[PDB]
Amino acid sequence: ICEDDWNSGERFTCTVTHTDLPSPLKQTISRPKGLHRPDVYLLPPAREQLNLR
Amino acid sequence: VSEEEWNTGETYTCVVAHEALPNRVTERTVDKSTGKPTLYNVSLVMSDTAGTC
Ligand SMILES: *[C@@H]1O[C@H](CO)[C@@H](O)[C@H](O)[C@H]1NC(C)=O
Ligand SMILES: *[C@@H]1O[C@H](CO)[C@@H](O)[C@H](O)[C@H]1NC(C)=O
Repeated sequence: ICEDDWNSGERFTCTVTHTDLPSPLKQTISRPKGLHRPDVYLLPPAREQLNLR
Repeated sequence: VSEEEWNTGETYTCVVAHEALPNRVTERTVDKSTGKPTLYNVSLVMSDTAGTC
C-alpha cells in the first residue's frame, strides 16, 4: 500500500474471520498524528581505540 | 698517547681524590668523539607525537 496513505492517516482495515470465531474481527491501523531535526554527529575513533593496532 | 690510540676512540678517564668531594673521588672521561669533536652525528627520532593520556 502507498506510504502516503499511512502518513495521510488512513486506517488500513484488516479483517480476521477465524474458523472458531463466529464474528469477524476488524483491525484498522494508521500513523498516530503528533517532528524535530536529528542533527547527526559521527565521532571518529579515538587514538586509544587505534592504539591497539 | 699515540695519535692512533686517540684516533681509535679509546676512552681515557682521569680521577681526582680530594677531601672536598662528596665521596672523595670524582672521574671524567674523554674520547675522540667528545673532546671538541668536529662533527655532531644526531639521529633524533620522535614517534607517536600525540600520545594523549
Ligand atoms: C649525517 O646524518 C645522516 C642521517 O642522520 C647519516 O646518514 C650520515 O651518515 C651522517 N653523516 C655523518 C658524516 O655523520
Ligand atoms: C651517524 O648516524 C647514523 C644514523 O644513526 C648512522 O647510520 C651512522 O653510522 C653514524 N655515523 C657515525 C660516524 O657515527
